Amino acid sequence: GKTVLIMELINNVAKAHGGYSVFAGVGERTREGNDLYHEMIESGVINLKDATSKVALVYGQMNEPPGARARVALTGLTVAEYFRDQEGQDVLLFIDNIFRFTQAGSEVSALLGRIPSAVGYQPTLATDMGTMQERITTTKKGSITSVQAIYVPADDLTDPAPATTFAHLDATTVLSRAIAELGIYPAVDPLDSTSRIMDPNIVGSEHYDVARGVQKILQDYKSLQDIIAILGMDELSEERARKIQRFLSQPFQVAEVFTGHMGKLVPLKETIKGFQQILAGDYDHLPEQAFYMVGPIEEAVAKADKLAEEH
Amino acid sequence: SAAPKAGTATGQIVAVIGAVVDVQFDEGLPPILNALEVQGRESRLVLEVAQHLGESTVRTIAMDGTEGLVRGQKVLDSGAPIKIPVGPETLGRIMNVIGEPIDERGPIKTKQFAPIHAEAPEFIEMSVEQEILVTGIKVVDLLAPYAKGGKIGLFGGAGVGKTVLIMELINNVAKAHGGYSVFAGVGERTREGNDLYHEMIESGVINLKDATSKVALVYGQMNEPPGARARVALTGLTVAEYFRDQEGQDVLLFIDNIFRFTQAGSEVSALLGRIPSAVGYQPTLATDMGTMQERITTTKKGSITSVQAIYVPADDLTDPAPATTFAHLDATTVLSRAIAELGIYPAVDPLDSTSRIMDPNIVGSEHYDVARGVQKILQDYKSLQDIIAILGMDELSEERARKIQRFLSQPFQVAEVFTGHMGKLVPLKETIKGFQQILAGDYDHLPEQAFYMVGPIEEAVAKADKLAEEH
Amino acid sequence: VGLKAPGIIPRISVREPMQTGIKAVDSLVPIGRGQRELIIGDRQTGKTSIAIDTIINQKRFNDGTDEKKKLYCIYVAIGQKRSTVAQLVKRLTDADAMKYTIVVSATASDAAPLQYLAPYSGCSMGEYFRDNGKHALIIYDDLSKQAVAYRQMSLLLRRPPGREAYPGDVFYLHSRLLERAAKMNDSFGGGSLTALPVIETQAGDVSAYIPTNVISITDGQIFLETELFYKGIRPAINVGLSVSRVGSAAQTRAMKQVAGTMKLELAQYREVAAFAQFGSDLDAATQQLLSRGVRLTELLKQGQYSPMAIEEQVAVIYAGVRGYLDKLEPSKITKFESAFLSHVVSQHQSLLGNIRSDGKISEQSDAKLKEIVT
Amino acid sequence: YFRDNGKHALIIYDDLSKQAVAYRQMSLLLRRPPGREAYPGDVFYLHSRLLERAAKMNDSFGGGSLTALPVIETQAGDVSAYIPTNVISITDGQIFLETELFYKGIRPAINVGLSVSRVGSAAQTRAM
Amino acid sequence: VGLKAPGIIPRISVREPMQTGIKAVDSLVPIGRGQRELIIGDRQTGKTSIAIDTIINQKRFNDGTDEKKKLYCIYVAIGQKRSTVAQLVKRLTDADAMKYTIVVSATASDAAPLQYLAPYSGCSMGEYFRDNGKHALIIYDDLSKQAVAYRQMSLLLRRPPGREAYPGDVFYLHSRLLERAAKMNDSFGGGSLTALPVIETQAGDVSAYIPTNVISITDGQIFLETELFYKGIRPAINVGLSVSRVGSAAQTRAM
Amino acid sequence: KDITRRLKSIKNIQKITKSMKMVAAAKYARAERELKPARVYGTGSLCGAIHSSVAKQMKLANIIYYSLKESTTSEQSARMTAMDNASKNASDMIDKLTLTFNRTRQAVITKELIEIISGAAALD
Ligand SMILES: Nc1ncnc2c1ncn2[C@@H]1O[C@H](COP(=O)(O)OP(=O)(O)OP(=O)(O)O)[C@@H](O)[C@H]1O
Ligand SMILES: Nc1ncnc2c1ncn2[C@@H]1O[C@H](COP(=O)(O)OP(=O)(O)OP(=O)(O)O)[C@@H](O)[C@H]1O
Ligand SMILES: Nc1ncnc2c1ncn2[C@@H]1O[C@H](COP(=O)(O)OP(=O)(O)O)[C@@H](O)[C@H]1O
Ligand SMILES: Nc1ncnc2c1ncn2[C@@H]1O[C@H](COP(=O)(O)OP(=O)(O)O)[C@@H](O)[C@H]1O
Ligand code: VO4
Ligand code: VO4
Ligand code: VO4
Ligand SMILES: [Mg+2]
Ligand SMILES: [Mg+2]
Ligand SMILES: [Mg+2]
Ligand SMILES: [Mg+2]
Repeated sequence: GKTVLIMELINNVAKAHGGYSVFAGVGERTREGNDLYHEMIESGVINLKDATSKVALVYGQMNEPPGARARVALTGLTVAEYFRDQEGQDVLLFIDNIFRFTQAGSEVSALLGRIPSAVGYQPTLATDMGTMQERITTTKKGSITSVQAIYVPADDLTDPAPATTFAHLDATTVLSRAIAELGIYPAVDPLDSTSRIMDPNIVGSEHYDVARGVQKILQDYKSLQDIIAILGMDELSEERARKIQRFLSQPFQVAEVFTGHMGKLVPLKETIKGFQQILAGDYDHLPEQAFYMVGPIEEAVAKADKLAEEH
Repeated sequence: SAAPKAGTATGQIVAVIGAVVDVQFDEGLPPILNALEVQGRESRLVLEVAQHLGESTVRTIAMDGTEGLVRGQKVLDSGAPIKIPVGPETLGRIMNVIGEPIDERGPIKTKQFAPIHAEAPEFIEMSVEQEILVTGIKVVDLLAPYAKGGKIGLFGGAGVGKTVLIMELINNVAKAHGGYSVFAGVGERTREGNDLYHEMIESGVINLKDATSKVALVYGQMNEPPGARARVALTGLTVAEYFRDQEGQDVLLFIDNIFRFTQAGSEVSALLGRIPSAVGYQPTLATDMGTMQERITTTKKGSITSVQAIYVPADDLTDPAPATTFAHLDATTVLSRAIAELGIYPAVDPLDSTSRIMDPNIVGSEHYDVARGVQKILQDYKSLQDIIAILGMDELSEERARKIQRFLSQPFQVAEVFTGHMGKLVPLKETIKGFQQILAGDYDHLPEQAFYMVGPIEEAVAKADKLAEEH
Repeated sequence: VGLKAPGIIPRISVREPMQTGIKAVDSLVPIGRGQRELIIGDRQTGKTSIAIDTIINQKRFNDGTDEKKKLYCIYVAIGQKRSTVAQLVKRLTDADAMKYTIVVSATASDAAPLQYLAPYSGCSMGEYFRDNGKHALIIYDDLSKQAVAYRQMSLLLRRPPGREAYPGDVFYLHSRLLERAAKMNDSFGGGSLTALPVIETQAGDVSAYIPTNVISITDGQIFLETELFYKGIRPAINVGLSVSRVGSAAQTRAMKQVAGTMKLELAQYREVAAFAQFGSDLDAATQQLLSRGVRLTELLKQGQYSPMAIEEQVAVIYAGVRGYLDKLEPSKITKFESAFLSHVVSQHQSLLGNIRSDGKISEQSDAKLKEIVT
Repeated sequence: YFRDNGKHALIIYDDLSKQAVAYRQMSLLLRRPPGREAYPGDVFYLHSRLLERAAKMNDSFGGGSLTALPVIETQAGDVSAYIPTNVISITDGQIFLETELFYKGIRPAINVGLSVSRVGSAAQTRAM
Repeated sequence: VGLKAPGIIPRISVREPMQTGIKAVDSLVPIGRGQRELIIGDRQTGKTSIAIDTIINQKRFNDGTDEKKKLYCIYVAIGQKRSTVAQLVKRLTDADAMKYTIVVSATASDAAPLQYLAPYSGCSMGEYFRDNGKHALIIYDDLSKQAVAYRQMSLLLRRPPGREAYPGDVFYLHSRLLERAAKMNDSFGGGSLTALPVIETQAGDVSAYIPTNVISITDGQIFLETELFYKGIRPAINVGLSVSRVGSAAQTRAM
Repeated sequence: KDITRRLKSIKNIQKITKSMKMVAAAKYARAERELKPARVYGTGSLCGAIHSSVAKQMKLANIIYYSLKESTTSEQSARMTAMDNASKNASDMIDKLTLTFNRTRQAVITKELIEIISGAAALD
């Protein structure tokens, strides 16, 4: 759920965005680049007629050598740069996997006359990921609100690839594979999804508290789910979560091609009342999965009808 | 004697790369292990020769910084290994990896100096006599007994109670010890070396006035290069040697981490022209740990009751570092990190703490039996604690341990700086009656942790009062 | 920057502690001056904030009376985005904190050698003070990232790698450095330099090569666990895997009076607080040693862009160690620690004054406090 | 030939995995520094380069096609091994076959949650 | 010491067992003569004592009647502290046991090649008997430590390492050796040489590279578990992970 | 990283189970003090699996209290066992999965270490 999400952020954000946008596709499928092209035509974003185009598409993918996947990310960045600086505007940049900027070195390093390292990699990955990501930023001349993507080789966050990267991203979202089984989508995890913009001053005292409280209940939840009770719940200690887990499983737009579920979204609007209830106890009792593949509390009772239980 | 050939014993440095300086002599190649003097210096820089590269060029290991060294600097050939002054005239002073005085009290006037590289004692020098020596500690003295000339080994996984223990063994043993003592601090903190210094002043052990000093302090630590941490252990051993041999006395030697003798190689190996091994290490670690530890022993001339310490990199006993070492230590004590959570201190574990002096002949039939019985109950205990019952105890099968685990958790002296708990000790004295009871069942029932941070059974009821439960 | 650490004789004894201002920190884990306190901790966990509070705490000191009771600050940034750095420079500037601080940056762009030479550059900064009577606080933000950044440089010189590429002298890398922040004896200057090396915890492992390499040196390591944090348990310090090492010498008589029970009450409590969740029929009243983790825990959770001076820290926590608030179901405790002060700086302006007179807890104010608490 | 002549085709690469076992061989002998599990680093460009060649052809280009199903060897159940990641990280749609099931009667034995069609419902006609 | 083991034709069948004297051993795990019995086991577990009992058992034999019903002993010490060795020499001397034994030492100090060449030196010791009708018992105390000690020597000759530095021919290291303690057919001499290679168990793993390398050869492996011992369960032998292999041929009709 | 995950569950099971273990005997204390005078001659003349064998055999303060009083202990005994026969046989796994970490702790350390040198040591 890394690239699906990005098309999505394009949906809510890219289109409605004022100012120009870019999309560097580094490494990943040509299939997607194509569709992404034509979808950007179907929805005007890219218009082949007038001159009402806002996105710029830079590509260099899979069917190419590493010297190419090494720099396509750079180029699609050299683009977004020119717009922010010499043309003072707040750009957006979409890199479909930015660490391909490193598969690259991992494919050229040793064959360059270098001594390997972590996993074989390169004695440069740090400066590499560094020197590059330190361009996609704001300044006294303009801003670049960017969106990247970073792959997890062998499913190991322990890879110095997803790892080293972290120190750059102004919000984390480690989608879990053991989560896709659970269907939870996006697979964003209630632990490893940080942010350097989550203080009560900007997000909310109310909001950032129940967030602490959501992951709190979640932590001892991660333990209880197995520890003490041993899988089977019930046990004792009635001292919500399974509820909230379904809350943040918004199936949204870009996931329509699976089960008709559509654009589950809406900008904060009615999160209030809703999610808070779960945690303090209020409104919390609806027969478990009865509130699964949807989000708003208003659909607890607007579904209870769908699946009723009584006599 | 230290005197070269009728041809230049001076070479000129041809290569510098951190801790390895290659030198090139024309008229008098210096053997491996020879101490070399770097000229043009503002201090004392000795480079220990290590290989004979050919092209009439040697290969040295730097004993201190290689800063500012220059490709052409003259290097002098002493004609003998690094030799430190040995003698009673080194007691109460602090030496470094070359014998230089670092406690600042001026020159170390001595009759002679001994090479830090000496042939280990031969087979027909060894001694089978294993006379016991008491420490009055729970697991450490009782479980895995110690002995005269016997080597102690404390396996700690980085901050689990390896060095605290040693200061402690100094407490009960060092002070009351008749005969001289040594302390080689290899690798570890300078902070400790300092305190250890001043504590040894506060308690007279080291007296700066008379000449009533018994310990000798050799140091070479962390803020230094590996060529130095490689040999400080040797020097502080070359010391203890001279006392045992040429001065027939039963010495004690305290090495704060003796495998730093190997971090050393692990920092000089590959950069010497060698092919790596286990973890990267060195194709020499075996002979290394070997050749060295086979000096700190007894003989037909005197005894060296030593106490070492061995670190556990990445908490893995599976490291060929704590591992390889084992075969040398005459009593084991693998302090566990999963034990410090439990607070159990020392963190000595009821499994991996062996001894080659735990037979009924020397420890006790009564003692070595309940020891077997303590670890016995403990083994199926390690299983039961999780296996069958699944964490929560109670279950069924009433068929003590949790008690005994608190018994051998003597918080003692060197741990006062934490919670006022003091010198919990006493030499075997009243272990009798006490620990045996637990196991057979007698006196065993006192409300669990009610007997936790203390040892003697006499404090089960002398605490029951502290925390009472009835009506 | 290639200086060799002092030694046995120049140094003396870590005394005259340094105030982080972080209750949980100082009280529980007190930091003495001239020492190295390791703050390990995973991504998003507080390492930079705590150090940033610890540094913000010298405020009132850098313009008041007792010169010796001061502290200059050296903040080393290694790897970080040069925006995160501007986040601090500006933010520290808000509290005027920058006015007595020196900050150095080796931010990503900078070639590997810089991210390497950087700490050894900050060490020297403070050494000016540690060698001129004056004291200092240096923070090596991410030595870990410097580890990622050292191997680079060596491998390219073709210096055979060893463990995880780490050039073997990965020790002498971080021994050599920390060993330079020492305590200075009167006879040498009385100066000091305290260093808190920041480290990146990989999912919770504190014993990784480099961490071992670093914890195996430093005296005192504050572990910050991402595992907790959100729980509210912030700073989130794990006892049993984190120590002060230097012992009670750091904690003044004040904390030696109150805090004396705090950290090891929780050293074995990590069992009972890891049991109670299923008791029922045991030692009925064993619940006290338990009632004493929860309620206090909510007093043990300092958290804000503001430090509560030593005498305020002697105010709120003490009240707990001396179980008076106790019994009452936690929840609102947060308002005590908050209001007890707005209530203290509004009427109780003398009680704090008995720590700048006696410098410990008075027989008197014990009662006084005990009256506003009850 | 077909994907470029209007005509369509189905190619099956039985064991690219075994080709992985078989690629490193060749490179190591040319002394091209190994990386992960000997795999010559360009173990990606090995299997990217290839799969990326079975594509869909637009009318304006031919209308032809080539569909490819790369076979892979699962080591006890791991689908995320280096090479598999390398391959699943490319391909659009992965049918996982588990030995763990099979005999159960559960054959083909497909694990949902760790296998997808990716291309979406476009493949499945209105019927499905 | 570079001799090649005999072969199919010189050998015959492990018969005429050898008495350890250790009940649990012999009875349960009987050792026949001319064979290789592997005694694996972690630190502090009894490997040297058992072998030392097994050797002490030939006492009454080395001075009585039936010459063929005897046994000479070759004790190889590889790595060990030369004090631990003096512990045995003196101790074996107490039971007079040393009077019919040969002991060889490659104790730590000794450079790696010695700790290497040592076993191949003891093999030859006994081969004197196994080639002169007479029989013998050789104990290779710690081949494991010889493993630690072999890689050293090869790496320094720049012979590419393989697994855990182990020079690839880590097999031919310990195959070559054990394969030399064989059974001798009448038609060749009737002599014998029995070998018990000592091995260091890392926490309980018997299948580590070197152990596999060694258990994959030897016929019959007595596993000694530190996990038990103190339990009183000494020798502490794990059945299911230890065998006699040679079958009931060793155990006489009695057992 | 990995075994940490399945080592968590065990530790998570401990707290709840291992503490209740103490309760397992406590329930007994809160019973006998009054039950005894009513027993013997005072009148006449997971969760284990004890609370089951009696119920499957179907194929006024007298008996109903006397039985329950003695049945009380037969019922909580489940805890006894749940915290002692469920934990006796569930720990080993702590000492087992912890003992292979260091197996694959060491492993990885001595696995990737190979690769690093697999290229480094051989060049020109
Ligand atoms: N007392 C506090 N209570 C709750 N949150 C805090 C507190 N102080 C700071 N924070 C927030 O906590 C986080 C503190 O840690 P921070 O991210 O700065 O450092 P770190 O995790 O140690 O390293 P890195 O910057 O690489 O993530 C910041 O995201 C900040 O906004
Ligand atoms: N039958 C016996 N019962 C209980 N203990 C014994 C018995 N025989 C010997 N011991 C003791 O058991 C230990 C036997 O094993 P020993 O330590 O000699 O060899 P090992 O563990 O195989 O290898 P290492 O010498 O390296 O430890 C000795 O410490 C010894 O004192
Ligand atoms: N929002 C979503 N809802 C449900 N399933 C999803 C969603 N996003 C992705 N998936 C599932 O996961 C698979 C992989 O996701 P994808 O977003 O294409 O990741 P990436 O392209 O980054 O590998 C899809 O084929 C689909 O089955
Ligand atoms: N006897 C003891 N009692 C209680 N805690 C101890 C004891 N010895 C050590 N510790 C704890 O463990 C930490 C590390 O121990 P230490 O002995 O300094 O080991 P080392 O110096 O060998 O790493 C100390 O900071 C302290 O918290
Ligand atoms: O703290 V010790 O790293 O010296 O084991
Ligand atoms: O599917 V992604 O291999 O590009 O993470
Ligand atoms: O090593 V076997 O040949 O016994 O599989
Ligand atoms: Mg993708
Ligand atoms: Mg230490
Ligand atoms: Mg930071
Ligand atoms: Mg032995």
